[PDB]
Amino acid sequence: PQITLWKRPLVTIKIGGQLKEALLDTGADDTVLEEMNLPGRWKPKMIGGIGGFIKVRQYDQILIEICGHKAIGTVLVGPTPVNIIGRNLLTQIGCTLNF
Amino acid sequence: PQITLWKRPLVTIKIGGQLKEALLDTGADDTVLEEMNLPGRWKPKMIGGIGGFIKVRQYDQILIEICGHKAIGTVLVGPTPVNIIGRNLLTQIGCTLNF
Ligand SMILES: CCC(CC)CN(C[C@@H](O)[C@H](Cc1cc(F)cc(F)c1)NC(=O)O[C@H]1CO[C@H]2OCC[C@H]21)S(=O)(=O)c1ccc([C@H](C)O)cc1
Repeated sequence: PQITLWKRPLVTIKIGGQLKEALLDTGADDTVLEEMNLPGRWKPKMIGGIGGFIKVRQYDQILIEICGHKAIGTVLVGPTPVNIIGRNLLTQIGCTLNF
Repeated sequence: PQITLWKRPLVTIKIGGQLKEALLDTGADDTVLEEMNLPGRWKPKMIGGIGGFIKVRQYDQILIEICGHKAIGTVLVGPTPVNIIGRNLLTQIGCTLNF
């Protein structure tokens, strides 16, 4: 689908057997999700934004269905205000910007 | 133009007679730029993202030529790590997400 930007580009995702809403964020290099249990091992990581830095758990090879499009990649879980789908996953579903 | 997301969607912008590179950020509702000298009056405002909040200077009806497309709107000026073109201006140049 084509999405206009007059409202927040939120989409439904299926991850870890849970349904959530996430923001397709072209300004984010990485996918960051609010707290959950992504099954398997992780490695501590620190990520930064406009306001400073937050501590997240880095989970690799996580399956995520973004509006029915399947993708596996690194997913960081931590105190983000909002779920954000980053460019690591957006490339996999073939998402593009169009003026 | 159509832009794939395998790299950061960086574009050149012209603002206040200054040439800069900015990030097409669908996750940003408003435009926020690193410190610069933008002519006119301003009003303090606080905006938040990952890691917390920053205090920015709000400017209204500012002209910006983004990748050859002109747009007028509010631009927030403050300690952002990266220049970001938000949805307030992305809609004027006709930007859409397509996957
Ligand atoms: C969840 C945050 C999101 C929603 C709550 C809001 N943000 C948008 C998002 O696109 C940022 C862009 C970004 C890119 C960057 F290189 C440096 C930055 F500081 C910010 N990306 C981000 O934080 O990404 C994280 C994960 O990926 C990594 O790479 C990059 C940083 C790391 S915002 O910029 O705070 C923002 C902008 C405008 C407004 C106006 C006033 O409405 C409000 C808030």
